[PDB]
Amino acid sequence: IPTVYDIYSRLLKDRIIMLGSQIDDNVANSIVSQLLFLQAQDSEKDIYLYINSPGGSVTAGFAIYDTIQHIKPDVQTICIGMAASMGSFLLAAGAKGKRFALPNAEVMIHQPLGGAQGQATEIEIAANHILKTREKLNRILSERTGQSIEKIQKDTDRDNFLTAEEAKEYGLIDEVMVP
Amino acid sequence: IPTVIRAYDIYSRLLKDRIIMLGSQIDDNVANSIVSQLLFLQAQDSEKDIYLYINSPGGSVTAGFAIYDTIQHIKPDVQTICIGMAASMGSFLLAAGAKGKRFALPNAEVMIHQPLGGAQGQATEIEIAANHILKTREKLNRILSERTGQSIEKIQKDTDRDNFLTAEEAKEYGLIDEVMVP
Amino acid sequence: IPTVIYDIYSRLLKDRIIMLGSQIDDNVANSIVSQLLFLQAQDSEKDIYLYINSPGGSVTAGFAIYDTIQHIKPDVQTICIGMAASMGSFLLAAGAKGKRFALPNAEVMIHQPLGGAQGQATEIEIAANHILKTREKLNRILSERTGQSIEKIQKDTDRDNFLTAEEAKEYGLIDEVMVPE
Amino acid sequence: IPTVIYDIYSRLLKDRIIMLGSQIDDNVANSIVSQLLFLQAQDSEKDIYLYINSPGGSVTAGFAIYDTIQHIKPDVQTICIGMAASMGSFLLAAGAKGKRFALPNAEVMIHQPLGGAQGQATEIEIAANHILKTREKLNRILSERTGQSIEKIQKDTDRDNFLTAEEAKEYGLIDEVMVPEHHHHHH
Amino acid sequence: IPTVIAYDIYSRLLKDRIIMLGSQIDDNVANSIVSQLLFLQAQDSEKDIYLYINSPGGSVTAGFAIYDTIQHIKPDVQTICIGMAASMGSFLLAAGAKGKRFALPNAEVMIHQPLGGAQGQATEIEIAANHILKTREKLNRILSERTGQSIEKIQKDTDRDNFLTAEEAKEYGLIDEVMVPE
Amino acid sequence: LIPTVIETRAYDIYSRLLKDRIIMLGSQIDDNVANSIVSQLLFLQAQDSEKDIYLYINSPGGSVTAGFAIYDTIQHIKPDVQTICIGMAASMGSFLLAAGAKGKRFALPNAEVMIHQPLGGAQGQATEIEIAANHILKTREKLNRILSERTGQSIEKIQKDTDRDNFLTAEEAKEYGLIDEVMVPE
Amino acid sequence: IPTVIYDIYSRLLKDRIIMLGSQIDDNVANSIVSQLLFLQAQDSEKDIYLYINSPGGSVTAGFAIYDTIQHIKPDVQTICIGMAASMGSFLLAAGAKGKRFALPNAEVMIHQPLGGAQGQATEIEIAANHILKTREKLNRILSERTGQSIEKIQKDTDRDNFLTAEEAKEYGLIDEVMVP
Amino acid sequence: IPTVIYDIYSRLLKDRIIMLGSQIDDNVANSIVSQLLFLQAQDSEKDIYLYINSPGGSVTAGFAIYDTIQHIKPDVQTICIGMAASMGSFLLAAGAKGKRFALPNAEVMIHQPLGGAQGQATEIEIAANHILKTREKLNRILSERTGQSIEKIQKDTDRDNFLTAEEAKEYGLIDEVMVP
Amino acid sequence: LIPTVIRAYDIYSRLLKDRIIMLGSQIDDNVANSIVSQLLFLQAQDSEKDIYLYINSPGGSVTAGFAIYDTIQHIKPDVQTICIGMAASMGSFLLAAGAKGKRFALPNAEVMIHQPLGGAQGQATEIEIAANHILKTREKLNRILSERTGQSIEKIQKDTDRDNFLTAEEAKEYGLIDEVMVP
Ligand SMILES: O=C1[C@H](Cc2cnc[nH]2)N2C(=O)CCN(C(=O)NCc3ccccc3)[C@H]2CN1Cc1cccc2ccccc12
Ligand SMILES: O=C1[C@H](Cc2cnc[nH]2)N2C(=O)CCN(C(=O)NCc3ccccc3)[C@H]2CN1Cc1cccc2ccccc12
Ligand SMILES: O=C1[C@H](Cc2cnc[nH]2)N2C(=O)CCN(C(=O)NCc3ccccc3)[C@H]2CN1Cc1cccc2ccccc12
Ligand SMILES: O=C1[C@H](Cc2cnc[nH]2)N2C(=O)CCN(C(=O)NCc3ccccc3)[C@H]2CN1Cc1cccc2ccccc12
Ligand SMILES: O=C1[C@H](Cc2cnc[nH]2)N2C(=O)CCN(C(=O)NCc3ccccc3)[C@H]2CN1Cc1cccc2ccccc12
Ligand SMILES: O=C1[C@H](Cc2cnc[nH]2)N2C(=O)CCN(C(=O)NCc3ccccc3)[C@H]2CN1Cc1cccc2ccccc12
Ligand SMILES: O=C1[C@H](Cc2cnc[nH]2)N2C(=O)CCN(C(=O)NCc3ccccc3)[C@H]2CN1Cc1cccc2ccccc12
Ligand SMILES: O=C1[C@H](Cc2cnc[nH]2)N2C(=O)CCN(C(=O)NCc3ccccc3)[C@H]2CN1Cc1cccc2ccccc12
Ligand SMILES: O=C1[C@H](Cc2cnc[nH]2)N2C(=O)CCN(C(=O)NCc3ccccc3)[C@H]2CN1Cc1cccc2ccccc12
Ligand SMILES: O=C1[C@H](Cc2cnc[nH]2)N2C(=O)CCN(C(=O)NCc3ccccc3)[C@H]2CN1Cc1cccc2ccccc12
Ligand SMILES: [Mg+2]
Ligand SMILES: [Mg+2]
Ligand SMILES: [Mg+2]
Ligand SMILES: [Mg+2]
Ligand SMILES: [Mg+2]
Ligand SMILES: [Mg+2]
Ligand SMILES: [Mg+2]
Ligand SMILES: [Mg+2]
Ligand SMILES: [Mg+2]
Repeated sequence: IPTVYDIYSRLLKDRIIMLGSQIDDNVANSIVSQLLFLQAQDSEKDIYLYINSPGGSVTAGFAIYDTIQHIKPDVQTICIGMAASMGSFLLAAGAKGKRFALPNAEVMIHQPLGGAQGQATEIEIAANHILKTREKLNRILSERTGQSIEKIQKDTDRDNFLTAEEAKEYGLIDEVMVP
Repeated sequence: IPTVIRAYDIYSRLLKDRIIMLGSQIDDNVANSIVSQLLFLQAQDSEKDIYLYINSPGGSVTAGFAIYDTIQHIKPDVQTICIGMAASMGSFLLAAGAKGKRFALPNAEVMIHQPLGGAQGQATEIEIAANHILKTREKLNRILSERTGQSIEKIQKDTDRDNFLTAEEAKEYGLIDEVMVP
Repeated sequence: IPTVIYDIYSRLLKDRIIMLGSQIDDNVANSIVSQLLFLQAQDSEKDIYLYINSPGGSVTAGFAIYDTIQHIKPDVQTICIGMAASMGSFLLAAGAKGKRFALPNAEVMIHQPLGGAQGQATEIEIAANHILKTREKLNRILSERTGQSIEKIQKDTDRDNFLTAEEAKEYGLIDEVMVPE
Repeated sequence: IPTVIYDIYSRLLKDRIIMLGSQIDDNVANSIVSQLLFLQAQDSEKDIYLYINSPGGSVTAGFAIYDTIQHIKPDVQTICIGMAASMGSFLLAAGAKGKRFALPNAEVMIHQPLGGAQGQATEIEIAANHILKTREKLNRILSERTGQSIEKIQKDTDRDNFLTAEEAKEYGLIDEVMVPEHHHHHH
Repeated sequence: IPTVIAYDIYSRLLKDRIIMLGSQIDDNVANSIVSQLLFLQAQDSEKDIYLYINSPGGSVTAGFAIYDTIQHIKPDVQTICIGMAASMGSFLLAAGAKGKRFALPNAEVMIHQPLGGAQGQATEIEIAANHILKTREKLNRILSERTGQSIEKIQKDTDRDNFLTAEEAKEYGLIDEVMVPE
Repeated sequence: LIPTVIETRAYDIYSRLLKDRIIMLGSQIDDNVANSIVSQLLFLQAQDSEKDIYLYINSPGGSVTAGFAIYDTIQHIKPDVQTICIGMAASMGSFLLAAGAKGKRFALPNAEVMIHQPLGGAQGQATEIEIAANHILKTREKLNRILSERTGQSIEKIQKDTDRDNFLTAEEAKEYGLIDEVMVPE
Repeated sequence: IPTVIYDIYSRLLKDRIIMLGSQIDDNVANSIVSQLLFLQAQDSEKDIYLYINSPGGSVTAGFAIYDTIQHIKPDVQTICIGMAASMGSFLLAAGAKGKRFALPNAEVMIHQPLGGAQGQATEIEIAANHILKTREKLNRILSERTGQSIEKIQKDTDRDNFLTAEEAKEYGLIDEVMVP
Repeated sequence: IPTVIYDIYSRLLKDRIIMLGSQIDDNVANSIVSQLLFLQAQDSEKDIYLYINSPGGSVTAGFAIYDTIQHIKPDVQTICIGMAASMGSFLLAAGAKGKRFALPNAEVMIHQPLGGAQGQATEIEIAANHILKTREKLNRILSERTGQSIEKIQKDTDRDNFLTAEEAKEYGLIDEVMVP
Repeated sequence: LIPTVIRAYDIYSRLLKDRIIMLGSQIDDNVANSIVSQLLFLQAQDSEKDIYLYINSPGGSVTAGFAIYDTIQHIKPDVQTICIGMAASMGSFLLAAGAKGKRFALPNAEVMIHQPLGGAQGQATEIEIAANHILKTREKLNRILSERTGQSIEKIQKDTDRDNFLTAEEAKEYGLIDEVMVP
């Protein structure tokens, strides 16, 4: 982590947040904290969320998602390298018209992953829970992309890799960012 | 394992007298052995009673149903006798014995509960696994109802959590017919 | 991790925001208790804001936080973001009356305490009596805090019970779903 | 394994009964192939009985059994007891026409083949092509054996598909569900 | 394991109606001993059986499998403690035919309350606690019947590890006689 | 994990509390923890020999000797040491709770206090086992005598009540004499 | 890491030098992307120097760096020192035209992408198709950057292909061997 | 184990020779107890010969063997070959009076019992009392078998006490050193 | 997590400013090196003022302990020793090494003395050398302990054959300390 401020701290000064890892609670807590801080500094100026992430925890993803929608500033999203799973969800959650990917960036969508062990009743509860979570994700993706819930369901049944151009056509981003 | 003398290990000697020992966790190996023994004993004599000793914590449901189905299939009555413990699929098999010939010894423990399992992967895979174990439970409960004379509704309630029964309670419940007195 | 002009968490603490963003253990509880006591000393009148994104954890560590909240003079707002499960949802419900919040897609889960015991029968008995008393304590406070009967709380926490933000509001675990500003 | 004055499995083999009661690997396949060939040599006309309680296993091992069954003259009856999954359900369906059975509470599961591949892109490609060809081969034979279309088999095996004995019969994986008087010779 | 002519040494002792419980009690051991007891009854319903006990104890349900089989069969089962009988081992020592429970002079007898475990939800812990407490009550009641001591005294005396000499075990009522040299 | 505070100097939160004479015993008691707490007690006495010190206890207990390092330092120094149980005080933790200045031992309402007999181990020769047994028995006699003095309960009662794990509510800890007061909200 | 009064790496960044001296993963990509952004913001006209001593690593992480290089205004010079293998050599070739360098004894290796897949046939199919497409993408860009045909790139990357600095130049992966 | 036309050990048992050639655990004790009772049943008058090459082991398992020796009618000769340590040397001393032997270079070691305890103070107390009572029992019987005082045995077993065969004879652990 | 006092010191450094050294761990070479360095520094600051060595230690390395012992004896200032919690083995040896009249324990502190521990593997000759070494070391420890306590070497040898736990009061009567420090 080079110094100038460490490099990430320096970027944050210019309202740039870097989501560059698996999404877990720690990452979500930091990005939530950064979003709230930037709102407090200036409630009008755009924020820039860089996304290079293979995804991760859905609830941690939703911590970031809800904070983005809560605050006043537009949050631009820029996919660089890869946005997969909850990462592609957050990519699609950026301000309308301000969701971007660079030309060689990859976007992947798939259904949520999980686990359950124990009694039949416990398995049932866990199964109902991840199914409801999927419905929730699909509903929001539908609203964000313009695709039907039915299409999202079908298209996320297995790993679905998209180019930046394909992500744009899908409605996950608004624009491929040109040199 | 002791030998008796015609030289038999003790278990083989009991089998000569139509006694089968289910004395471990139920897995596919155990089921294959017990199924083989049942089919052998039917061939040896299609009419004479078979005696199935049960000291088991249960195990695989499918392995258990291998034994269950073979018992119901063959012509001989299969007596069941709980000694020590019959839990889960073990208690299911105890209840599967010929009507009137299901026993426990006085200090034997019988435990009933819902089936256990696991699933990891995609939501759709979790769904399939969940639906499978729920159907499995419905299947078990339906047969338990038929074998005990209890309603399915009561079986469901009574198996929600671990439910330990004395021999005498197992009799009242309809899991066995009699407590075998000295 | 990032720094401003303060690490980001310390910067939020300057504005009376405490982040409960992990499993609750004694270390987390000690930290949050300390922050709560400091904030009271700095300003006994201004509200405090407790962010909760937690799968829960130690009950006694949870009660450390709970008792400090109730002890101090300032109102402690609770805001569920991401997930509040188990002792996490308990603390969510323990916020100042009228100032318990969840964001729209936040998840709230309630269930019964988990534990373990091994040894002699008498030791198992002691352990069982303990966790049962702990559950009664938890359920009574939840009853008081939500307006639900103890009997309903008992039934509703028998197994894992997942609630949406709106359901958590209807239940009385929170007062309001926080809508976009 | 108890003894009868023969270990129990050997005693059953005497009556032309083969027990497939485990995961299918090369050892299991070598054993069953040898038993089939032996039984044919003893008597080329009498039926053989293949018991199946198996979660499946190796596809190549399974095809060793499959091909030996179809090679020998005797009919090989199949009976599912407990569970027949994956390659196990394939072998269940490979029994002599009219002589494939399941007991009432037996479980039958069908799904697509599982595998792995690591290394260079071209190596991954080769592995992918190989398992995809293997699936086509399995599906074609299942189609012939069940009377279901390849298209239906493909759709039905995309994920784990659990069938009851009765469902397996209507699917054509088996021919019949084996269903179960007073006397005074009980003792 | 040496051979005699062809018997392994233990099988030779079984020929003379001697069963060796010389290990921790688990389901496998219980199944073996049960099988031996039933075989010996079938061989001769009237001649005494000798159960050698050198055991630190083990599974209570496994122990009860042995216990109930002893009480069920017609022949008297003598018990002889050699080395150590602890826990379920001492329970089975006490379960021998009245007047035919023995220990050799330097044999050790230890009684204590049952051990176990529980994890999971409070309700699950409660179920496990009620179960082991009921098991202890069952053990204590039978020990009371077998020793002539009150249930309350058994409870106190098994609260922690309680080591007895052979003579002390006789005075307690766990055995009838200390077997002195020939 | 540990946030910083800045006033008109920069402090980690724990250092800031120490500035106001608050010491945190918030972990298992071992030699390192005891060393830190002893050092803090000495320092605070030196800073002011008359002003109260506040010892927060959220601890499952731990080393008896390490506990006695803290105990003896509390008794040695001139300032009253208030004890405040928050979360849990168990074993040596509850011993130190009971060790606070008379009238200034507290617990918050849902704090858990647990008392039991000391734990230990010994392996090797019979005579080595004997030495270890005599040691832990003497140690228990020492603990119980002090507990008796601190609570007003008889040694006989303490012996009985610590035979196995004994979970007390804050209110029960007060009636037992382990604390003086259940701390009500400010 | 020595200090200058800056740690050494921070000191080099002050003079618009970025050090890629490890395996390429997401964390490394994130750092280099950030440095590239920062240096653009400091001065959009002055050249940036990217040192490459890397065995390669994540293709997606490498494309984060690749795309950021092509996005920003400043020319990014690339200098291979020690080794540039796999995605490392890809990024070496991605430097500003006329400003891709290697020192005389630096090693350059090109090969096809590596990966893995396990599970159902259809999952293996998806993984296979993905890495094959990734290889097409890599090869197409290499073709554009080197001036070699896609067909030649495919052949030459079928197995590990070690090049000297001089060989890398005549291949078109670099423009010049930096001579003492 | 070679075969004779019997495994070698079974052949020796035919001539009333029992091999205690390992650590003493419950399995070993059960086997030896069984052999002793069998040999008594075969002939209640003829001597038995117990070979001892053992580092000792479980005290209770040792007492299983000990009590069986004293119980049966036949004299049980003991012959230490190689090493008899701890419970091994206790059993050596337990042979029929006048018929306890060691070969010249055999090693005899006596020491106090080993054990362990963990948990609550009162549990440690119970375990301590137990092992102390066991040592009193061992020492009382050793005293009876050797003619040495309980006080002397206590002192001599405080730590590992290695004896030659000749020293074992003067100690009273054996009667005779068996000469070629 | 060591707290800071503010001129910003961690708590241990703050105590060192008042000439208090804290030995609160197993004695190894690192611990000895630090304590030796502290003793030297304090002597350099002021060669006349007392130093205070707090001891809560289960002991450890004999040679490390002797690095501390020798440095205490070498420097001009009196080094007081105060046993808090536990002083075992080499820890109790260092407690006894304090300036005469200035060795203390708090009332519930525990002092344990025993013989040194060690190990040896290899050839008979190597075992012999190791044995002779540890036996010499014990003679050295016992002789110094005799000088420090006023007890005979013969008594020290007997009393250290096995773990010997002393109360603070007993440690005083034994001569390991001068005084039990009363509140
Ligand atoms: O789309 C934009 C635009 C594009 C722009 C215009 N002029 C320079 N860059 N933008 C702004 O309009 C203001 C903030 N900003 C700065 O660079 N600000 C300067 C700066 C200062 C200190 C450190 C870093 C950057 C950028 C951030 N992003 C999003 C962005 C985020 C993360 C990584 C990226 C990689 C490649 C392209 C975009 C990226
Ligand atoms: O409910 C509130 C309200 C909401 C508000 C009103 N005006 C701005 N925000 N609130 C206050 O009323 C004062 C303190 N504060 C600041 O933002 N203060 C400004 C600030 C300064 C410096 C750093 C960060 C924030 C917030 C904290 N929270 C709780 C809270 C915690 C953590 C993460 C959250 C994410 C989303 C919503 C809420 C969050
Ligand atoms: O379906 C059949 C038929 C019909 C039949 C007769 N009794 C039950 N089912 N069959 C024959 O017609 C000849 C061979 N045979 C014998 O039982 N032969 C007698 C015998 C002798 C010695 C040992 C075992 C069995 C059986 C074998 N099988 C297949 C089979 C295999 C394995 C386990 C099974 C469990 C349950 C039902 C069938 C099973
Ligand atoms: O009982 C008390 C009393 C109670 C009081 C009276 N007015 C405010 N609080 N007390 C003092 O009388 C002086 C020191 N102090 C401060 O708060 N001082 C102010 C301060 C300044 C800077 C940081 C923290 C605290 C408190 C500490 N404690 C003990 C204590 C310790 C740890 C955590 C606790 C959590 C809940 C209750 C008590 C706690
Ligand atoms: O190709 C042949 C030929 C031709 C043949 C095929 N079916 C019957 N005959 N052959 C002989 O001409 C003599 C030996 N033999 C017997 O079966 N002999 C009878 C016999 C007796 C006893 C035990 C086993 C087999 C066979 C062995 N093989 C090779 C072979 C090996 C292993 C498994 C096989 C499975 C399927 C086909 C071939 C197999
Ligand atoms: O309930 C019965 C009845 C009734 C009976 C007669 N004597 C004891 N019980 N029964 C028969 O009617 C014929 C077969 N049989 C023999 O003992 N047969 C004799 C024999 C011969 C050779 C070896 C063993 C047993 C018994 C088996 N069982 C079931 C049984 C199984 C396993 C362990 C048990 C332990 C305790 C009680 C029952 C047990
Ligand atoms: O015996 C003494 C005496 C006793 C005294 C006098 N006034 C207060 N205490 N003493 C001095 O005479 C000068 C140095 N000093 C300070 O405390 N100085 C003040 C101070 C300043 C800064 C930080 C801490 C303490 C103390 C150190 N020790 C030794 C000592 C060491 C370690 C831990 C101990 C725990 C309990 C008792 C003693 C301890
Ligand atoms: O002291 C004796 C004497 C000595 C004797 C006299 N003639 C031969 N040997 N003795 C008997 O008086 C009868 C039994 N016996 C046989 O050798 N019997 C013959 C035999 C037959 C088959 C296998 C082994 C031995 C021996 C056993 N022992 C004890 C003994 C035990 C174990 C190992 C020993 C090693 C060395 C010396 C003694 C040993
Ligand atoms: O108490 C008895 C009684 C009385 C008796 C006779 N001699 C010694 N004790 N008993 C019989 O009345 C018939 C069966 N039997 C034989 O020895 N039978 C002879 C025999 C033949 C073949 C092999 C072994 C033993 C003995 C078994 N036991 C129990 C017993 C079990 C195990 C190990 C023991 C060790 C020491 C004492 C007793 C032991
Ligand atoms: O032999 C010497 C001599 C003699 C001396 C020792 N004590 C007083 N005088 N010496 C000097 O003549 C100049 C440097 N110095 C200081 O102490 N200087 C003062 C000082 C200032 C600040 C910090 C530490 C020491 C010492 C260092 N050494 C070597 C030495 C090294 C390391 C640890 C030792 C431990 C014990 C003895 C010697 C040690
Ligand atoms: Mg916004
Ligand atoms: Mg039947
Ligand atoms: Mg409040
Ligand atoms: Mg055929
Ligand atoms: Mg009987
Ligand atoms: Mg005080
Ligand atoms: Mg550029
Ligand atoms: Mg004798
Ligand atoms: Mg000095």
